[PDB]
Amino acid sequence: STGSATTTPIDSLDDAYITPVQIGTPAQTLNLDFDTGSSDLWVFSSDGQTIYTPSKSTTAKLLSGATWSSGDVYTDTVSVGGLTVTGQAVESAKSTIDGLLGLAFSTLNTVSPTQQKTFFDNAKASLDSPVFTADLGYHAPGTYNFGFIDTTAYTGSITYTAVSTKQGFWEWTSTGYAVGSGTFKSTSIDGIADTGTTLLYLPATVVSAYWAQVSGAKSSSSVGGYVFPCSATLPSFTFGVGSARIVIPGDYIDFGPISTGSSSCFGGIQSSAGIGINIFGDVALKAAFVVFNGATTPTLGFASK
Ligand SMILES: O=C(Cc1cccc2ccccc12)O[C@H]1CNC[C@@H]1OC(=O)Cc1cccc2ccccc12
Repeated sequence: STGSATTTPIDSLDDAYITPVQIGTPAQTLNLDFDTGSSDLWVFSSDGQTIYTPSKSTTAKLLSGATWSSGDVYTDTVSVGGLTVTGQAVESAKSTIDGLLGLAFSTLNTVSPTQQKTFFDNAKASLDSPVFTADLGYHAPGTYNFGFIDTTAYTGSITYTAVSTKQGFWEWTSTGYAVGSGTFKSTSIDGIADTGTTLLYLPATVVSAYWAQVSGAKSSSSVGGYVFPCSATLPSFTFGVGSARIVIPGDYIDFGPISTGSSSCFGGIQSSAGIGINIFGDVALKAAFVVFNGATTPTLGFASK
């Protein structure tokens, strides 16, 4: 089996992406934020959000005694882009985002006392190939595919790189970076591929080197990160995947005025200092076609597009 679903930015800044997901029988369609940095499928259930009502689903069953963290848990039939999983744990929680669909490793799932599997892990027992791909758009819709690689969706070849599952994330090591037309610096940067995080969070050294190339940019403790004059044209940012390179255009790094009408704009590359981990969020991922390979030895692939 395979599935293919369109994912759409929730706003003009690409602050997050929502993907329609069918839950229950008859189907209830909820717009979920696909999050490769967490491992729970949770939904608002029975300020604008569409809710899941398990009492209206003939296939819903309470997963008795199970809670997540806190709310209850049901199992039900869940379909994404034509791909159906029966007995999926759907976690019930109390305005464009109707819930989350976690796609990190199931070891991060929060259900107690019986930990539950992600939609991807459950689907693996049917997929043509144990993979899913993220093809996020810049200020435009994109695609999540399950079970196949669309060879028309990228240019050149896919460079695969090793993944550590020790922390439950799609954790990998970038081989370096460049700012604009500058020289590429070969240096190992460990981080996670996280579709549920908006921005690119990298070590302070790297981030300072980037913003130093933008006249008037500075880190503002008041605002909570790097800001830059809205009048600026931003340089691109390149990250390494093995010997390959992914180029993030400067425009992808512009997150607009810090407050309505302000001439100070918020940067899309920020320091990870304090987070405890580097995060290749949407700003980075949307510059690439990204393969989440869930084979026995998981890996991550990146192609230009
Ligand atoms: O776990 C959740 C689920 C979740 C809960 C509540 C609201 C949410 C809203 C949107 C999406 C997911 C949500 O989201 C995490 C994983 N990916 C999105 C987000 O990470 C970052 O914020 C970033 C972040 C910061 C600090 C520490 C981190 C440690 C590991 C990984 C990410 C970290």
